[PDB]
Amino acid sequence: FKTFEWPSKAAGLELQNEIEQFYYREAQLLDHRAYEAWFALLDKDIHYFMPLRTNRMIREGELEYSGDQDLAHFDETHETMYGRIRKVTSDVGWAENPPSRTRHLVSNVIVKETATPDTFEVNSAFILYRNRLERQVDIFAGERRDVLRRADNNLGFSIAKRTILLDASTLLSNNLSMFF
Amino acid sequence: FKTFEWPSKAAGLELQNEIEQFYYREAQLLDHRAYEAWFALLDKDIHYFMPLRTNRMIREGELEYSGDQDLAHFDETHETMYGRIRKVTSDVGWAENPPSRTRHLVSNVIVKETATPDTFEVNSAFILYRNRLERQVDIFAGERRDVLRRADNNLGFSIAKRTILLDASTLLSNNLSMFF
Amino acid sequence: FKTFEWPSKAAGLELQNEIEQFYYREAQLLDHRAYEAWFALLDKDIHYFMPLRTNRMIREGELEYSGDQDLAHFDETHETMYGRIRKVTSDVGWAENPPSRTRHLVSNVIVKETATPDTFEVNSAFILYRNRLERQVDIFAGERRDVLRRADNNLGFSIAKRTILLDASTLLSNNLSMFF
Amino acid sequence: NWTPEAIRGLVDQEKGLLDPRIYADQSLYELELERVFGRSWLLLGHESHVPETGDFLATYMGEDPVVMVRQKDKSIKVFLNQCRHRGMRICRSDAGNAKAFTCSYHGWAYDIAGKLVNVPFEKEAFFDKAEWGPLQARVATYKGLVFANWDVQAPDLETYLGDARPYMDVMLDRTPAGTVAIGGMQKWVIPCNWKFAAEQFCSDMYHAGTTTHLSGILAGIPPEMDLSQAQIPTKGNQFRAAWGGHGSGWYVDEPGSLLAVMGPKVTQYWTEGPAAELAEQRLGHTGMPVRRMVGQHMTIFPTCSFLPAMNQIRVWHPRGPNEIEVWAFTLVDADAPAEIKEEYRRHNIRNFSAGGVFEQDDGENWVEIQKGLRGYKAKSQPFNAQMGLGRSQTGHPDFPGNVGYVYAEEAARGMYHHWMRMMSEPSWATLKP
Amino acid sequence: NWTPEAIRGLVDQEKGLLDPRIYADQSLYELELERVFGRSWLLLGHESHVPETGDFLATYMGEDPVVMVRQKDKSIKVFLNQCRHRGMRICRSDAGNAKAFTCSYHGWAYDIAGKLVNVPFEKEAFFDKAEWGPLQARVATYKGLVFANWDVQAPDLETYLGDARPYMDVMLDRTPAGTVAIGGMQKWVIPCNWKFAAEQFCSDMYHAGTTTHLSGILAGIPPEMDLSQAQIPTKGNQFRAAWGGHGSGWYVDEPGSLLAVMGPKVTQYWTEGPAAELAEQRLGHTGMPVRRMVGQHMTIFPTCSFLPAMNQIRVWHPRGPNEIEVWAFTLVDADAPAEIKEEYRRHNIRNFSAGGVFEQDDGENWVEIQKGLRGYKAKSQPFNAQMGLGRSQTGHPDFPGNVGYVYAEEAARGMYHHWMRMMSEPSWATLKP
Amino acid sequence: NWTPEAIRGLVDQEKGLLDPRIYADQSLYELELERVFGRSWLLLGHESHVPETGDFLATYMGEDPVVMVRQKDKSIKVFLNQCRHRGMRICRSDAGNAKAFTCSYHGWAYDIAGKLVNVPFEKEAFFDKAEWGPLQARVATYKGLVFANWDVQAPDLETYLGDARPYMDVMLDRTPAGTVAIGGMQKWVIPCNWKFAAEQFCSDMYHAGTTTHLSGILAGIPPEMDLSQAQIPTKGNQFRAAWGGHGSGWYVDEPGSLLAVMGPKVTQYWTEGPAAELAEQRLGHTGMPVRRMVGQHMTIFPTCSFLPAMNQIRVWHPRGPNEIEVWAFTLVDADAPAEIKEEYRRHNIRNFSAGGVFEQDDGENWVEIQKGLRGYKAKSQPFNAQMGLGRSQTGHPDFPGNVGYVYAEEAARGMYHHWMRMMSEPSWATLKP
Ligand code: FES
Ligand code: FES
Ligand code: FES
Ligand SMILES: [Fe+2]
Ligand SMILES: [Fe+2]
Ligand SMILES: [Fe+2]
Repeated sequence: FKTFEWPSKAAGLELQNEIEQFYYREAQLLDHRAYEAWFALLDKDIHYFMPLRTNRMIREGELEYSGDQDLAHFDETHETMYGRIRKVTSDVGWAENPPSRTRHLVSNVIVKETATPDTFEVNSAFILYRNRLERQVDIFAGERRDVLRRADNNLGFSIAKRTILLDASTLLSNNLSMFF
Repeated sequence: FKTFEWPSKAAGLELQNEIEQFYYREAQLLDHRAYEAWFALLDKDIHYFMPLRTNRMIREGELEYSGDQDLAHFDETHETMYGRIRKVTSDVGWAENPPSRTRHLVSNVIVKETATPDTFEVNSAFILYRNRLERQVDIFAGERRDVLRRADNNLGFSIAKRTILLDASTLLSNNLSMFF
Repeated sequence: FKTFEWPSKAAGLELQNEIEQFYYREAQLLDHRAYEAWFALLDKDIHYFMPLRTNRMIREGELEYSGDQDLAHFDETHETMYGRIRKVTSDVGWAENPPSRTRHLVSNVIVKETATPDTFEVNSAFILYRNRLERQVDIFAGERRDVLRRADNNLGFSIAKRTILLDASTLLSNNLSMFF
Repeated sequence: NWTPEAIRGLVDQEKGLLDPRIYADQSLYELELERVFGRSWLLLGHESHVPETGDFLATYMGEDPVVMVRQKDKSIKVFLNQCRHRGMRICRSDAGNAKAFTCSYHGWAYDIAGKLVNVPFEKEAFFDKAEWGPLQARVATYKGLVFANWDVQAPDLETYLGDARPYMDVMLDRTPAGTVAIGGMQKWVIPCNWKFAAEQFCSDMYHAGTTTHLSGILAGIPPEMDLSQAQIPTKGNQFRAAWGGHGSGWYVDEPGSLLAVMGPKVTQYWTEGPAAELAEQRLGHTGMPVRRMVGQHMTIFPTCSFLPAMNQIRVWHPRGPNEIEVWAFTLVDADAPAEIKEEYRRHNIRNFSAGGVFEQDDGENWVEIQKGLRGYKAKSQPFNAQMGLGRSQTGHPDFPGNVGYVYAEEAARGMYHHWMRMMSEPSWATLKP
Repeated sequence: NWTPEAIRGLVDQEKGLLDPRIYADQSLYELELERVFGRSWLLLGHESHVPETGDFLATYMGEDPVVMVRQKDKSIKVFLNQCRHRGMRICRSDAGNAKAFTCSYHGWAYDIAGKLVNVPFEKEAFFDKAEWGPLQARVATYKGLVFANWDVQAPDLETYLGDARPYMDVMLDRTPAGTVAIGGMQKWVIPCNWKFAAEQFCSDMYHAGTTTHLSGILAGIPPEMDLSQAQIPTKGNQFRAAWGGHGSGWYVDEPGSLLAVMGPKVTQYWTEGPAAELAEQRLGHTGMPVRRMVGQHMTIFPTCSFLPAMNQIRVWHPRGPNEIEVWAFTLVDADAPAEIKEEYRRHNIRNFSAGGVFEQDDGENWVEIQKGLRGYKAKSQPFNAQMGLGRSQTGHPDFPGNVGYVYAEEAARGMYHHWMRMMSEPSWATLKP
Repeated sequence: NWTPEAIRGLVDQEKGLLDPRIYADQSLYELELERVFGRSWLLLGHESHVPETGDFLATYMGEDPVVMVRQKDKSIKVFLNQCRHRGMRICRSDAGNAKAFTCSYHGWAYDIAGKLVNVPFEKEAFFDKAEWGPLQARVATYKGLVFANWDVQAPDLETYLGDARPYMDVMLDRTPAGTVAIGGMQKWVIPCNWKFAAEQFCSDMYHAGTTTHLSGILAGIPPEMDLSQAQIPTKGNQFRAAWGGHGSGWYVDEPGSLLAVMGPKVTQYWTEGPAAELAEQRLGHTGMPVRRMVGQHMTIFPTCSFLPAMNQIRVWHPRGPNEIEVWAFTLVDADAPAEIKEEYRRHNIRNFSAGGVFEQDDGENWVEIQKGLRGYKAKSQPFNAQMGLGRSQTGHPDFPGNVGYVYAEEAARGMYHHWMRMMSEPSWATLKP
């Protein structure tokens, strides 16, 4: 995953605002525990993916990320995501009951048009702030690489692919009870 | 406090830019300790509100925030706020002399109109990095729910009502001598 | 350094977007270790500056930042910056071999036109999240006061001058191996 | 390995020396949990925090997580928030109302009293449930306030409180209906030893009436009125308990600082009114003029502090020798007018919240003191606590108890003395009044 | 200090009591590093993690960093990841291939064997190069799995594993081609004692069958199913090692979980088919019906824990009494099709990684236990490890060794006793296997 | 609770061995604050940091906060930044100019002399103002550098330095005006023991001669030429202090490294010209080729470290065994050209600031060493300190004292030997220079 291959001519102002506003809305759903409303944004062919990251010398830098054959923090299609949603809304889902208090701050949004109409490759940075129970604080940073489509829904777009690049090798948090 | 009810049709580019830039300038005044100037933005009928937030089971999910009839971190008006200004600008206000080094990173600005002309319901997420004295570092993340009016000042707007929803049950910092 | 004296009339939408998109791209080069390409963005008359920041009483508040006759965390010209680029890409540069995991979250972009066309004064806030090796996490926050020239290239602009006001006195990180 | 001979050489009420090692040393705190917090009466909150049956409040007794929960028979029972199978927290929310309690690890079920009632697959895999529930504490109530104690042979609250009792009724016993708590519990973390907090609300008016709260009073007074009328108080009286280390300080006659803290409307309900004169008959026999009491602080040993004039209540949870959590709520008389109760809510936020114009200064003070105590030569020489020494009469013709001048430290020398006793004396056979 | 008498009192497998200080005490953890971690066999990975020459993997033994590196003569040498000049880390990256190792501080060069082979400016300084290489650990491989021990006086891997070996074979030697590690090593941090983790994969199936993983099973079962169905496993067995504190628990003939957790393709592969016939044939000398065992867990004392059926393996690296690092990876049979291997990759990411549907809840529990053990009265009374007390018999005609019921704290007591033995008996003849 | 016999076992200068626990042990660290920092000569800064009357600089002596303040009589007084009443930090800002020091807690007024001048309500409560002020340290200067000690039984600064003085004068005594400090103190936190830092500047030229700074040299050399063509110096020497454990290393004649660090214009100033010549006239009593001294490192035990030719000076403030704070500034000749002063500013920032191209690789190494030292076996075997053992003589025609080879651990051994001597021997009578 090298530098995101952004388009020469930048996305239109209206399109920029649209996708930025999409992300803001999506963050509001997740920060207020609207997991049902959030799940609807995911297409059937969704690939939710958070790869592993390692420490390598520059000699062997291309080994930093885990491949398709390798393991990951997340490798989800539609049904397995659905499985996680039933868990987080469940009364017996202890990891998030009582629920956490999260904040998904989004910026650095870069938009790339594609061959398929109403479809975009989107790069965006984030800092996820998670506060849990009495005193627990986990701060995450990283980027998101999405393939987004225009949608009938209330947020404007639907998600077809999402790759989360997390700026961490060893996870400092005790769990990933949250969605990126 | 539920998901911010955003309008189906997003606010115009011109408007979205004005309010964002307003918050940026707002953050500038606070991060450079221009307090007397920041206070001038607050209208007479101001309500600066930061309720307590407790850990609840999903079953008692609605009972998370402290009501308008309970104790809170902030529940201020125009008078009381000027008191805090006279404290923060004072030479004998030890909690802020030596002063802090705060940073308001502002994003997730969602804009919504109302019935009253030139009055907007603004939602925005933030991260506040407070660095104090030698080694003290306190990181805050929450969201702001404002009621802003158009005013004839240097920033373009004025604040009529503000609610801060900090993602914290127990405050990890020792104080809140800063402004959100 | 006073409050950034912003223009009464805010910048145009095209320009505001382009300058934002410039930083979002800049961040991408830095966060994917494309240093040589990032270096190609700096002009020959570059002034890369980051003053020391001290704790002072309000009475002595004007001696908070270190001047031109004083030491700094960074005080660089073109040739000095190239040396750093030569080190950071070298294998014998142990501070960044293995390289760190960084994230430049950019926000609060405020634009000011100057006497010269194609040249701009830019205010912006940032949070830099640096993760290193197994468990090392340094979190920085501050503002970037730039001077950007329009350039006919992949990013649209070039850095003429840059001053990073960092919200710290004593640095909590062991080093500053990353770029700002 | 601290011996009684060595512990006694840390506190001297006769001279006024205080060895700084008491706020810093790791071992002394680990002994504090056993010798002080394991056998003292600790404030858990108010009765109105658990008005109905089943209501609970997850709080702390030192570092022991505890569950205060009202019963079927209008009594209050308290127990350790620890499942006795593998240590899992039973009640996992801050406060609410449950029919029962269930472990989220292996599923041991407990009834509202803390009695163990069901262990899954018992007849299949297993022992006696009766003696395997969470450890119950002694629970006592002093007109609203709920206290708890682990030690079965420690004195009952009434005795432990001692001669200070009338002083507590200043905030508490004012009406037949008693007081009620305003909703919400303010919680924040100050990096310092608890003993600084307890000592402040015990005998430390000297900080408020000098420098600490110069900006605090600047916020209260009207925009026109600078620090000119705010009149800086001068008169006041300081109480020291006969036994317990409990202390209290209050300004006398001069109503300067109170008008700034609580405003005009609150002061009318406290000094000149139908309820203000009612206390001077309800507590007239306690030998106290309540109408003269304007601005007050009081510490109940070990970690209970309250400001009667402003009705602020707080419990200092110890969190290692170098840190404390701060839990706080406010009380109001149950039958008082709403607009007096509203001015009580707003101002206690304004002054005494985490971001309160008063508490901001106290924290930053305590932050620096603890930080300095990392160094060697900063723990070498004793602190000065000689203020008001040999200036406390045991029979003052205005207030009962060991009373002297307001800017003194006799109540402070009392607090460290009982502390020294509780740390050096292992048995209640000698420690009791 | 903790004498042998004091250490022996901590664990009592007679009454089935555990003194809660063991999980929290700082002084015991330091002796744990000496007595337990400084002379136990410790998992470091798989042969396929370091397949070709010069392939290395920087892992840990307790809190000592180590390098596991393949030699030219196809041996795997393990040494201390510490330079002996001034303690700098020789190998500074997580994994890869090395022609030679070189120290970054003063340029001391090392061969892949670990030996010091080049010191710059040697003649203007000096001592022998052969003597001054980093400490060497004993290496022993049980079909792919690479263990390490520091003690030359410690027993060999076989005697250490003992009668537990058959349960390791269920996962490992199912095919003559052996097993292979799936690329990727997952690392995350939990604030709790390592013993909680070590016990749960040893004895605790109880947590899975009860409250902890109700929501975890819910995530796996069809959208046309709710927890009432999910087919809930009831009976089963639990193994306790003759020596070494190696425990294992498994369900028999109750597929409910093995389906829900791992999908239909894995379940059919593990229980049915010509691929599984080979497994029952090769391991048909132990007498076990391995094609009927539906989901299994096992811990090799101290920190090697794995789940045979799901093929989830993990090493708990300790980081003080209050914290652990979890390193997790997964194995597949090297001679398995494209689909089954993909299901094994996918389903372990979904369930047992840091954001896995099972793993999340275990962490939430363990975090809260350690928080409560900060309390004083929370360590004064013992916990209850009595489940299945006096129930396990060695004369079970299906599974060899000491075997009781699935829900028992029998293996737990075996794990805690062996820990207590290792902590109290300094010699290895007194600690006779 | 260490015995001198055990403490002497930590350092053996004869065999050249160091037990790693010296950098990690908490118990040893606490005694260090007493036995070392509480009686060693500690750098607080320079005269030019406080030029005018009333000017102050808040700094550290170990973990004790101190106030270096210029007096009315052009003298400097140093007192503990802890208030004697209840421990508040008296001086709250880094630097500035004060007319009087008020204490923020209870308002204990002090004058710039450190004396207790006014107490609010002193006439009321009452103990005398004289001996109840912040603990005063002894203040002695060495031609610009202000050093400070706590105990009167410690040697005077001049004798304490001993035969190390000639090598300090290479940086300091170059002109009849004194060296001025460039504004700004750089400050950053490194998670490691101070002994690694102090030792490196004492003896360790080896690291700069080897791998550590390969990339750092690469940054200052002309953009065309790289490391191969560059120049790797070898010729130089090493000094060991008779008493004190001080040490210094230098290169002979070779500009390569100094030209890479300081650039062309600075190399000129240090090797040729009127200002360079005047240095070879003022240092006439020493009898050293001071202009042939190109690139140098020096440590004044325990924590004062400077690099003469590049004029980089730094103090290591200890923060537990696992952390230090680095406080760095720069010096230059007062009557030097503004072009040379800017050059010295530019290249010091470039190399030695928190983001300096040298300092970066220093931190990377130390962080790892301390991390390694968390492990048990990582402290089981001693470290090698046998470099240069038995090559030092006292009859060196060029440099006076115990002079050996540039790449040696003689000064390091001297430093760790002296450390061991101070920890064990409690009395200055045996410790005497
Ligand atoms: S710990 Fe409560 S049931 Fe296992
Ligand atoms: S530490 Fe490895 S050579 Fe110095
Ligand atoms: S501590 Fe300085 S006066 Fe209270
Ligand atoms: Fe106060
Ligand atoms: Fe589990
Ligand atoms: Fe170096």
